Amino acid sequence: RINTVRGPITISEVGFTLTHEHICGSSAGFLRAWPEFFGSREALVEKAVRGLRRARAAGVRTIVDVSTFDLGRDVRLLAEVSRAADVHIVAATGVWLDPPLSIRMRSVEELTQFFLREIQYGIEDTGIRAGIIKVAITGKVTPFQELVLRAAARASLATGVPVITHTAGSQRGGEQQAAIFESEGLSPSRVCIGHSDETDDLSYLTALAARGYLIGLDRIPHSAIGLEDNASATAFMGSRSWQTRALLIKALIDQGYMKQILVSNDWLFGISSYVTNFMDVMDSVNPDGMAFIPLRVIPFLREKGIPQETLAGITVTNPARFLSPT
Amino acid sequence: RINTVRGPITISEVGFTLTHEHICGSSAGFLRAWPEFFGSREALVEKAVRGLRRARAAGVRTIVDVSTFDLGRDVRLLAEVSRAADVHIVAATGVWLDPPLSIRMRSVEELTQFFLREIQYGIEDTGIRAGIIKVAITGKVTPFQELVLRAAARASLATGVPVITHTAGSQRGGEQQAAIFESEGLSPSRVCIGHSDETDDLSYLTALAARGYLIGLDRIPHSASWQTRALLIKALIDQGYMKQILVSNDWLFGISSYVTNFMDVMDSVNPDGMAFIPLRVIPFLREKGIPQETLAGITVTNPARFLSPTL
Ligand SMILES: [Cl-]
Ligand SMILES: [Cl-]
Repeated sequence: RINTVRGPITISEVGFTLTHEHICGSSAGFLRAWPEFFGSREALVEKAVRGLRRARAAGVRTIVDVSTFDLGRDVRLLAEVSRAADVHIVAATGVWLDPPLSIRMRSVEELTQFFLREIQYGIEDTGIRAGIIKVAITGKVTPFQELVLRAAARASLATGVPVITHTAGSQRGGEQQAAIFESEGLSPSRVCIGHSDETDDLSYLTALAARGYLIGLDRIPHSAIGLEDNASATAFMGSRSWQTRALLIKALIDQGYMKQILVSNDWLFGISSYVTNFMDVMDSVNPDGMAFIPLRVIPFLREKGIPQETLAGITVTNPARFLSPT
Repeated sequence: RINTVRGPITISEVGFTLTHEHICGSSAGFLRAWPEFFGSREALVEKAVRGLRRARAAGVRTIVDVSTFDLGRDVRLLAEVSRAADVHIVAATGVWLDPPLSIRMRSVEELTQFFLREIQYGIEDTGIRAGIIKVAITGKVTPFQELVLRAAARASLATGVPVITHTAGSQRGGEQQAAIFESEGLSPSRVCIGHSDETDDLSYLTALAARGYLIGLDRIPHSASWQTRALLIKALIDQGYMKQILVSNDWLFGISSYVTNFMDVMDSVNPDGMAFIPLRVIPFLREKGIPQETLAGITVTNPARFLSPTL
């Protein structure tokens, strides 16, 4: 069974899944300390409920919120929004790119114990258990990031929950992450190399898929095309069109790796970890929010000739296989 | 009146005050996410209550917990420990040395609003209002630290609450901070230049004191000698600056922001904890001939004048 912020669900209940999302991108404790940065907590909840309900109308049944402790994960927020939108949310453990000292001073053994607490016992005092481990790296894996990857591998092996990654500031990092994961004996079928739609290097994508990794083509709506005079948008969202990202889905299908593909928007309903009012910039690029995948990318791939049951396999079957602990 | 984690108190209730302390040195949300790092939340509470009760029995009536959001300040922990030990605790706003992105991406105007929120409205959803602003800087003030210092001055100017600082990685640095504070129009009498016992340059400290800054001699037991640091108190008294001295331990009862089990190292060096100032430093100064009344001025009068909001 798969643990969600409302409790455990069966594989049949997962449905159409977005595998790389967030309710809010923040920092530990920040939403509780300065909710007015988001207007108010109540406003953020309203926005996320409206957005998740729109995604639900368009067919979404589950999202994976990959927010870690250091990205400000507030599981009580996740649960409130999941319940009011009536959309399943899987919560994450792990470490993103902004660990505070209390995290980045820890050893691999200590990190392993922290992840196991959040998966096996619960997050904070809530009893809500994580269903995925998120890890993020920078171009060249730092010593501390290698400790995070090894601890993630150890926690996945103990619990069966999967690991999802991404690399910042580099269009490729999967080969370096995969080498660490395999040195710990982790099966590639437990790992999603996230944000792989940041590159057009098909050789790199196919070789990872061929080893059994999941390929997260999961920032599809992120494009600053038309926002050239806004340098902060270009840096965060890139200069490649959503179509260019989506066609990587077609390319991996066409090479026989339909079962290795996971798709998402990498959206959120508030963000404080970047420049002020960046939420408004993202919203102006993609008014559809989390509904971008079902409403625009799916029809786009159908128009290019991909059969509907292959798309159903990518959006339903693959994420259920990935999330189910094994 | 002075805001504490149990509400406002009058100056006369403040009493003997330790001006630079912590209950827990951590990171935002960490005690809530991994209480087992400290054994348990219950174990940290019991340790802190015992330690504060020991300090109270040695004469302490108030501590200033200078822990900021990014040092893991948990005002509900502070309120629980304050009530159990019957020691007043003043909580802090500001920014320490480990701001997360949601803080260090912010402008001076945004940081000002955040500090004002914590002073004027309350911390998180608790209604507990900060009574001091803490700012930490490193050797050569960074552009971000300068924004923090200016936001601190602006919040102080709007509320009357004082500012305490310190420079990590150097034995001086007060002049850098003073220049920024004065450029904002902040009175030196609202500012304590903390960790000033880390230098032996007596002429540097005397010059700051003559400009009206408070001098925080507040890491005395971290000589790991403490007597030499404590003689700086007598030296500043002899220069005529008794009214400008604040003394403390810079102690805590748990710490996760450094190496694992550093708390055990600290406890082995200073088993007196927060009672080190009243049990060791005060008798040392009296034995060196400082009158009782001068010691009461430093430990009672100066902190109340500093903490009392003064616009
Ligand atoms: Cl992320
Ligand atoms: Cl501090």
